[PDB]
Amino acid sequence: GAPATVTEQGEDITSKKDRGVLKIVKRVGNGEETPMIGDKVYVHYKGKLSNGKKFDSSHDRNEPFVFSLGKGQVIKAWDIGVATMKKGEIAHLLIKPEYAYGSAGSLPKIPSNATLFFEIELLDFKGE
Ligand SMILES: COc1cc2cc(c1OC)OCC[C@@H](C)n1cc(nn1)CCCOC(=O)[C@@H]1CCCCN1C(=O)[C@H]2C1CCCCC1
Repeated sequence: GAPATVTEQGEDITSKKDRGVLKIVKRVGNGEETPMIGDKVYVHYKGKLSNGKKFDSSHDRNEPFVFSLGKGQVIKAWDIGVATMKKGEIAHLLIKPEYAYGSAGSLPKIPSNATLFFEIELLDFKGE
């Protein structure tokens, strides 16, 4: 399903073109602006290890997930991927460990060398 679809069909949005972050737009957003470093960004997300174990979602907290883009508050892949999204867009990202939690991982939630999958909906973003 979704992770394999991104493997097969996703755009490589990395500067190095190492397939570290692959993206499919699932629902098109509105407007010309995309988030820039420093912006406060508001999202809903569903995430999981690509091996389907551990499913984490903002809905569990009954509240949007808010972060500042580029401020080291989220994994590199989010900084890269959310900067490509329009307001209202829903996208799927598939992420190699070098753009997430690497060889160390982040136990107990994230093992070493983990590939991650997210669905992200961009709700809003505001300038610092
Ligand atoms: C490695 O630790 C975790 C990883 C992830 C979630 C974690 C977490 O423990 C802190 O808590 C979820 C609760 C929520 C309100 N929240 C989100 C963050 N901190 N608290 C942000 C923490 C860092 O997360 C990220 O950079 C990414 C993108 C933003 C959304 C959360 N992310 C995760 O890596 C998830 C992880 C997704 C894959 C399945 C397991 C959880």
